[PDB]
Amino acid sequence: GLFGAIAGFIEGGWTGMIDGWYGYHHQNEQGSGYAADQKSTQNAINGITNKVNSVIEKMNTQFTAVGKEFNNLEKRMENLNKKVDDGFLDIWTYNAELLVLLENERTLDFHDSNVKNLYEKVKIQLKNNAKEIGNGCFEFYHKCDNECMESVRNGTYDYPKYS
Amino acid sequence: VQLVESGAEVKKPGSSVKVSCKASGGPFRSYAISWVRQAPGQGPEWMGGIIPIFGTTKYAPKFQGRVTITADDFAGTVYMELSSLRSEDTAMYYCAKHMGYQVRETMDVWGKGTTVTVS
Amino acid sequence: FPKESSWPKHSTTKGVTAACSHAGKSSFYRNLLWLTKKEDSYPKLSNSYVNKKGKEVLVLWGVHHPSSSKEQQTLYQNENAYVSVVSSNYNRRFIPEIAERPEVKDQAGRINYYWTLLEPGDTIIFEANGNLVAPWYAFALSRGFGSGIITSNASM
Amino acid sequence: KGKEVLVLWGVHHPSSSKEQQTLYQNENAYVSVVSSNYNRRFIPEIAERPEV
Ligand SMILES: *[C@@H]1O[C@H](CO)[C@@H](O[C@@H]2O[C@H](CO)[C@@H](O[C@@H]3O[C@H](CO)[C@@H](O)[C@H](O)[C@@H]3O)[C@H](O)[C@H]2NC(C)=O)[C@H](O)[C@H]1NC(C)=O
Ligand SMILES: *[C@@H]1O[C@H](CO)[C@@H](O[C@@H]2O[C@H](CO)[C@@H](O)[C@H](O)[C@H]2NC(C)=O)[C@H](O)[C@H]1NC(C)=O
Repeated sequence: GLFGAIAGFIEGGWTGMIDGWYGYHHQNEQGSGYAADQKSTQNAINGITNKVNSVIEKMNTQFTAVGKEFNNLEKRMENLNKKVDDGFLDIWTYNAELLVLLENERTLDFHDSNVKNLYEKVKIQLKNNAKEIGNGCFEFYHKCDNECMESVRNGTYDYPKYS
Repeated sequence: VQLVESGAEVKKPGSSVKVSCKASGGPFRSYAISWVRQAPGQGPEWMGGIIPIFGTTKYAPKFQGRVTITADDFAGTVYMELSSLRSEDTAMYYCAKHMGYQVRETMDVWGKGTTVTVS
Repeated sequence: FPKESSWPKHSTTKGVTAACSHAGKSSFYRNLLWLTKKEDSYPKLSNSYVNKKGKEVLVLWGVHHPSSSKEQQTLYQNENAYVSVVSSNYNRRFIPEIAERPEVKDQAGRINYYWTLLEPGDTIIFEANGNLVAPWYAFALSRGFGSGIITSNASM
Repeated sequence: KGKEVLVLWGVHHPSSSKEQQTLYQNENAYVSVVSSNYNRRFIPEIAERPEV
């Protein structure tokens, strides 16, 4: 991707995280576990449904359209009718295919951007009381219990208290 | 948004029933949808709900083997099917919004109601 | 134009052909009527109709071109004949063309078919000395968008 | 005139032979309009139509 997070420095997905698109996996003395991030997933869902609804709305319903008849001395008008029908069909086929092809790439870049933003948000919080390992992973220097974990996954991690 | 259920139905025991729910706005939604039951003279009862994109469905432990909830997405409709009707599945059925994409305890928009009688 | 009371001086049931065969005997169309001389006489024709149905009316008729002058003599008794069809926005005079043509379905003559639309409150008049196939049934139409004519071999 | 010229005319179809006699005195009449790329002959049709 353009942002280098999905299939980048984080090289795989989690099949054990079932309730969201992006999230955390933690590990301390109490135990382990996954947990989704709700704000990022909610924003992404809003954006994606908006995009799908706009795509649906820009194409209007097609009403009754049946062919005509001509005799042996009206070949020019028959050819003009065929020309018009074929041209409009070709134009709309091109439009639909191009729209889908171009929207798919932007949709795939959106999720990469969201994952990168989440990683940076956590990294600026921990700054000094944690070591960056490389796979999207942080190893604490002090002892981080469940209150510490839940404060990290909230944005209100208190840097001075843990030096 | 506005939620509109289907019409009122009367059946006899041993059969099944299928109610529907239609929401205004764009066909695709970013909130979960739940179904609530209320018998005459008692408090409401949560039956089950559905999630917008992941497609997960949740049911109450009482209504485990009978209820089936489905969606249409492109139409904007949600369907609920209840099987093996007893004489106790005679109540008012409501369709409820949820706010977010998860089936939490906060339903902020309700429909109007639909009576299903069994006899 | 009712069949039983509109044509007292012409023959109403002799106009059958073998190019229109039903159940093995000669026949003809059902919504039209092929008139023919009665005892060596084809008096001049004059008929009119006023649209009082409050809707558009579709009228259809035909003109017959025989193959020889003998055929014309035995069919209509007049050698020089004409047809005049006159409406408030339609107007035409027809004269038969008597010639011999390559046979199609055993026939060396021809018949031409015409149609017109009448507006509410309007009149239509037919006049003829021969060669006219008069209408019998007409249609009062009701318009509506969202229809069409499709060609399909699929089952119903 | 050195330009294109638009010309217009008309042909009258009476209702009876008496009207034709009192208007033009001839029973069998014709009109011929002839140009370099236009050519037509007209003959009256004498019949009775609904009044407008
Ligand atoms: C209605 O449609 C049917 C079916 O097309 C017409 O019947 C067919 O008419 C043609 C034209 O005359 C017949 O072809 C000829 O048949 C004779 C008799 O064998 C043959 O000698 C000729 O060489 C020529 O092939 C055809 O046989 C006849 N039947 C079928 C089954 O095709 C019919 O005439 C139409 N009109 C009416 C009023 O029924
Ligand atoms: C998680 O973060 C939110 C966002 O700041 C915290 O919400 C605040 O909660 C306190 C009470 O604990 C309120 O006085 C503030 O008004 C809240 N802020 C906002 C913006 O609503 C929340 O407390 C945090 N959770 C924990 C467990 O600390």
